Amino acid sequence: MNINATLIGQSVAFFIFVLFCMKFVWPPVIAALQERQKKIADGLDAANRAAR
Amino acid sequence: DLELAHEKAGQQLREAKAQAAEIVEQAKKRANQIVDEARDQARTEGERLKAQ
Repeated sequence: MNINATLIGQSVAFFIFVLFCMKFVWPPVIAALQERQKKIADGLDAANRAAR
Repeated sequence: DLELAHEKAGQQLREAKAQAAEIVEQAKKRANQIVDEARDQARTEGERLKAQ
């Protein structure tokens, strides 16, 4: 077969990699954005709190 | 700086307790003086046993 043989392998692989990453790879790294942003926000709040 | 600010506020706080205590202590000392001067005046006013 010239071109048509790849149609089944990629469809299964994409759906697996997205659901697998969504449950075991993506969540641990994105939490750090909520944290890093809060490290600065707590520092900015401390400046207003000390003056008050 | 926030931790150092709590210590500095702690100096103004203890100074306010001490200064307020001295203001009331001086008032009681002044009150005692007024009564003692009134007793010496009232004792001296007794010249009336001869003067009048």
